[PDB]
Amino acid sequence: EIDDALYSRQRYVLGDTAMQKMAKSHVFLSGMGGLGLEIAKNLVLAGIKAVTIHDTEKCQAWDLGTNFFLSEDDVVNKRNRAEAVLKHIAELNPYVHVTSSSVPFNETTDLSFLDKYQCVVLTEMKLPLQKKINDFCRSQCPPIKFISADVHGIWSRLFCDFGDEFEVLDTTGEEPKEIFISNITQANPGIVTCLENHPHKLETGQFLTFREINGMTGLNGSIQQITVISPFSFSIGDTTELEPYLHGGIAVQVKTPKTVFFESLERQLKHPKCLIVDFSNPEAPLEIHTAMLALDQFQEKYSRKPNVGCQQDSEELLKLATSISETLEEKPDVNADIVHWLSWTAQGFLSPLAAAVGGVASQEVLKAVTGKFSPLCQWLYLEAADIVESLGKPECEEFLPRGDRYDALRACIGDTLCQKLQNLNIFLVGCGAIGCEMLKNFALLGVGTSKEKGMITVTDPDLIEKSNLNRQFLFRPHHIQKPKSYTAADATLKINSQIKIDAHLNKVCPTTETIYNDEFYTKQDVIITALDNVEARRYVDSRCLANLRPLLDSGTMGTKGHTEVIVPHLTESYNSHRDPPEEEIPFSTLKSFPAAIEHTIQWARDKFESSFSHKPSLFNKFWQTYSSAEEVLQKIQSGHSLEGCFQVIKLLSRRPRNWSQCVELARLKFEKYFNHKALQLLHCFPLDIRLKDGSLFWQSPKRPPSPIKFDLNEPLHLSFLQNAAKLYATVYCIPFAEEDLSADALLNILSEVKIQEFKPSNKVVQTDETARKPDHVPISSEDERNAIFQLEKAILSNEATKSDLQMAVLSFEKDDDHNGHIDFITAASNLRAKMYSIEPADRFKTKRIAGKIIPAIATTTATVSGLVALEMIKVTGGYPFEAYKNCFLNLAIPIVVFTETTEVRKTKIRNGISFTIWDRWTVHGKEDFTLLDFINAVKEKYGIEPTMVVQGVKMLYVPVMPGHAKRLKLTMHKLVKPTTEKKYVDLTVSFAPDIDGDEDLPGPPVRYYFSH
Amino acid sequence: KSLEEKYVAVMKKLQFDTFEMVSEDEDGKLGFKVNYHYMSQVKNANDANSAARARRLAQEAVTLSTSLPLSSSSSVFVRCDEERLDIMKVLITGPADTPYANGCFEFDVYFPQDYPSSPPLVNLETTGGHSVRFNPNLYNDGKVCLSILNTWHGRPEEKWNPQTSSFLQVLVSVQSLILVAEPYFNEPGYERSRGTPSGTQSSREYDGNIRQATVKWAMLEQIRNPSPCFKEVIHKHFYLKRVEIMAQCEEWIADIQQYSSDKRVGRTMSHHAAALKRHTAQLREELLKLPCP
Ligand SMILES: O=P(O)(O)O[C@H]1[C@H](OP(=O)(O)O)[C@@H](OP(=O)(O)O)[C@H](OP(=O)(O)O)[C@@H](OP(=O)(O)O)[C@H]1OP(=O)(O)O
Ligand SMILES: Nc1ncnc2c1ncn2[C@@H]1O[C@H](COP(=O)(O)OP(=O)(O)OP(=O)(O)O)[C@@H](O)[C@H]1O
Repeated sequence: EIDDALYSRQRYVLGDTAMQKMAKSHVFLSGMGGLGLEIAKNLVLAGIKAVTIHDTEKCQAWDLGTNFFLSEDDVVNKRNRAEAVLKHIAELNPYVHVTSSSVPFNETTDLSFLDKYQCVVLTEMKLPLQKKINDFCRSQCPPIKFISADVHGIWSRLFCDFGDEFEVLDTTGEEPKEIFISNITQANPGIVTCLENHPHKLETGQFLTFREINGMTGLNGSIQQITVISPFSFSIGDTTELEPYLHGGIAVQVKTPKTVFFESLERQLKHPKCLIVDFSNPEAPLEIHTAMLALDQFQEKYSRKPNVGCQQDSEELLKLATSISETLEEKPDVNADIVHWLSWTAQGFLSPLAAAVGGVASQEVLKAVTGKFSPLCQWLYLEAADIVESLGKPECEEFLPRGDRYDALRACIGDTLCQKLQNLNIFLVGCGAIGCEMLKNFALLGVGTSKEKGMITVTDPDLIEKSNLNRQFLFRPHHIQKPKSYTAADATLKINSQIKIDAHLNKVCPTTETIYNDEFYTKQDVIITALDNVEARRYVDSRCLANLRPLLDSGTMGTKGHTEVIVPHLTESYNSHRDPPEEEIPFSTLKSFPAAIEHTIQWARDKFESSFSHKPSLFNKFWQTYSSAEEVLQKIQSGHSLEGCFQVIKLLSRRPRNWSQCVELARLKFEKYFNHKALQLLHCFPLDIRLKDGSLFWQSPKRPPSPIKFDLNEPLHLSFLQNAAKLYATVYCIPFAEEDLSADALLNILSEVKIQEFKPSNKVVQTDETARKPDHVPISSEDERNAIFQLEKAILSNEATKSDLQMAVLSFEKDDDHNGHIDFITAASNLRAKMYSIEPADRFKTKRIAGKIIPAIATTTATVSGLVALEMIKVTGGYPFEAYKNCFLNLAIPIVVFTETTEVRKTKIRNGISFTIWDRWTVHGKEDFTLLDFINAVKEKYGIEPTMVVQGVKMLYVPVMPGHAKRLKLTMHKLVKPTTEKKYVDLTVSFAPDIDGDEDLPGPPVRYYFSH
Repeated sequence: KSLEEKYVAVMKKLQFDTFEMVSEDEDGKLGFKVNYHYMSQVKNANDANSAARARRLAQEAVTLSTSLPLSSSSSVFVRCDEERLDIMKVLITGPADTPYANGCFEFDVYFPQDYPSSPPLVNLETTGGHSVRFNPNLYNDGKVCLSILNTWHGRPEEKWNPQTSSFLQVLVSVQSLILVAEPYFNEPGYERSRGTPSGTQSSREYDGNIRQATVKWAMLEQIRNPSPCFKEVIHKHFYLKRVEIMAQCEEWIADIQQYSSDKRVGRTMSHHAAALKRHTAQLREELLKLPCP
């Protein structure tokens, strides 16, 4: 059984069908370098049943710069690389049976033992041995999935081979789509038109199924292959033989299996199917493939990697690349720079690129054993040439090893860039999975390890939860309910003892701006965000824009991820993006006419909040505002309209006093929710009622409600009754035991409860899809006297003590299963779905949607963290605008798209003068400096005359305001009235447009200093 | 007509002006010299003001100073703080031939932080201690209901628009929709009773109640207890219109007495007529005691 409390976030990505297959898979992994370790960590976090790490090499001091589990003790003892890290890896997931092996691998090695593994991953292996293994693997029945990954300096290679034919069970992670049918004609082919307000959003050749189609009732349950006609129409084939269409109709997308073909590795070296990641260079991957093949041939010929700075080795590599390139089908021109850099950094190992490639390879491995997504086909080359291209022609002495743990990175980016990295000050916001991976990358790169300047500040207020252990690998089961920042900081030092990290528990918000003032932001050099929401992202972006500091942002939604790079004076800020927000379901649709299960889930969530969070809070607030019920009675008798008094009275009069009364209240609530509402809606709108045009009112998207009859024998009804009774008992502080939840006791209790007969009211039903929830309905005098009688009876019955006038308030806890909030929401949503004939959901989907749980997996987080750490190097080096690359990736397809970051847009103000979002004008003055002096100084300095001056929310001077021309002569200190803390003040200025009547053109913010 | 021209000439200079409603202590904490509705909202507003919130307000100030509606029948008067533009007070004189005729109503205006992306907040202070719901869209608590303010049901084109909606449009909509001659039918369901004898009877009941309430609060309590921001405006307006006020109140007394013989509503007409006569005698005394501005 799947441990939901640990796997839920990953389950929302993969699904139970895939996970139940990963529980029976054995993965063989060869090579325990940085890339192999990343792959193993990602696979173990993913939950593979058995993983067999294999390596024959022994530990070396050079390995410490690429491995985050090895220690100096391992190098001292000369332990095997795999066995030295086997113990640490098992702690990632106790459910995983990790094994270690050290069998020698060579030409004479027998490969027959590999048949017990479903997938095989090879890293840091010689090319001929990879060829032989691939030949053996694909010839097995069933074929053994083959994946090869390698990293050499700043260049990487990823290869896949899933046999001759691979059966993908799902081409994408998107939910199946529901299309509402507006009209279908009897034609060959019959043309189907969807509802005109919603786009078709489908493609030709897909398969759909139909249900609830009126007129053409024969299409119910049928499956058709469609052809797109328009963004609002399509054809499904001949329908002339069918019945005449009347109304209704819903089409559902069917996920047909898809077959993908692959080829052998030896033949794939010629005419390789390479995935393009940079559309500005559509032929770069082929050149990179040629260069890497030349490097492998060089290794075969000389049994050694090229030496950095050796011109003879580079010339030999170029000759090999030229010879190889002519054998390819396309015969591309050999890129001299790529070959030169591959020769230059052959012996290096760039950690962030290795992490990104490991994440991608782990996602491919997960695809291999499940078939959940369309796999890579077949090659993928990721570059980091931007890092070294901006360096020009540095000398070889920068890259020569010096004996420390950073020899891997020094051979990649040179010594000066490493020195710049070690002196960085980085402010990392948020310590989620992305934050943990970024901290691991920092430890590997040695960020902030310098004793003079380096310092890393990480802040996060949340505590560690069990579900976080799935992807936030820095944590352990015994770290549960401990601060994320503190645990991550104390764990990081083990990876690199030279690091210096400061941990904070503060949430990044304006309330905490005192700690993170502008002086603090000036101290930092880079700011990295791992936030999960948008508001904090915007706040951090505004602070960085104010303080002129670079910002790196990233986010992951399941298999989709993106990276944002913001550099001062170069790129646009995050606030410049104003993508449309979440579309709110119409109030009429949510309250009265639900069309999908999501609407009922939202209704159940809102009902839970209003029943156990909002109304108890109002009750407590009302009885804290007024001391006693007798006082309230005396006030209402004298005509005082206390705030929501009648609703609090109604709550008080219906207060249960024992478990039986709680059960009766739950039964009454069930009846009110699921029988009386439907009868009321049908009374307002009969099944055969017609609109002004004669069309039936009950058609899509509206659905005819059906009254539900209570029956305790059905499991759903019992579940709802139990959940409602328990929640109401908890709110009213009524003690109870689990034996009281028995169905026998509930049946015995409810046998004496009379069910009130329904009567139809004449309340107005909002059919407007653009309307919102109305405010309070005016209280009739009858309700007033009923409330008076009810509270008088309560006072007579001595139900007026402080215990009576206080109720416990319940928070919407979703991670814990024993509280029953999710159970109650699921039961209510399923019952409401059964009302409107909507297909019922399950507990896990309800937990995903009602809790707004964002699906997440470890592989995407690792990949985006590697990319962000890669861009951090470019930010540190101060490279020009061309080097920075925004990234968007979706591993489902899979697809990786690199794009130049958005250039800053100059805003013309007047007479050719322009400014940018990073600009901020300054004026220096004194105590006798006046407002007129300020205007004159601004006009002299920038050639434009201000038309209004605004100090935040205060208006300083506007010409149209009467009597404000006198303020020109006033001294700046007197009119501003500033505090002695600040040497300056920030003002907002606008200027006159060219056209009279136009709004004043907004200028950049202006900072005025009270003294020179 | 000469009185109309004099009213136009005098009150135009008093349409738009500043007033020191807000002051701050040494630290900068807000302290108010006049009554206001959104005290908590003002005191909780942050200093992260958007530049649009200032540019739009300046443009609105220009528009108001140029084209504020003005007539003896109905006029709009706006006062804004000498330092904070987001706080304003609006005084409107009721159009003639309505139950609000010549009645002056004070409103508190606040602008939210995201303005102009959201409509401003307007509250009524002339309810007389929440005694009277003067309009179906104007509850006794001070709430103002309008589609452009998103406080009333309506089509999206009738709703707030950050790109096109303006405060002048809000004032024009207030005048054209709230201060109408048939306030009773503004309530949903009541608008369909228009033309029926029962609907007209209920409208007359509501109009008589609104007339007596307006005489009590919007005239008598305004002259007796004027708001400091509109003290000179209120005195000048009442002095200029005084003869029309007494003629109008006598006409209203005559009109309400026509329905005193009713059996469903006639007793309410009698009570409102007695209250109106009392308030009319008091108003006549106040106008006789009112000095010439
Ligand atoms: O407070 P809400 O979440 O908006 O729900 C209310 C509430 O129902 P519950 O108390 O059962 O949650 C009302 O009951 P009262 O609290 O006022 O007693 C009920 O009003 P009725 O008693 O008249 O049924 C009304 O239902 P309706 O608007 O159909 O009259 C219903 O609204 P929703 O269930 O649609 O939210
Ligand atoms: N304003 C903020 N300042 C600092 N940290 C923040 C802020 N807003 C959110 N965070 C942090 O962002 C982190 C988000 O982490 P992540 O996206 O990995 O998921 P999670 O919150 O741990 O779990 P899940 O979303 O699955 O419930 C949280 O640990 C939270 O503390």
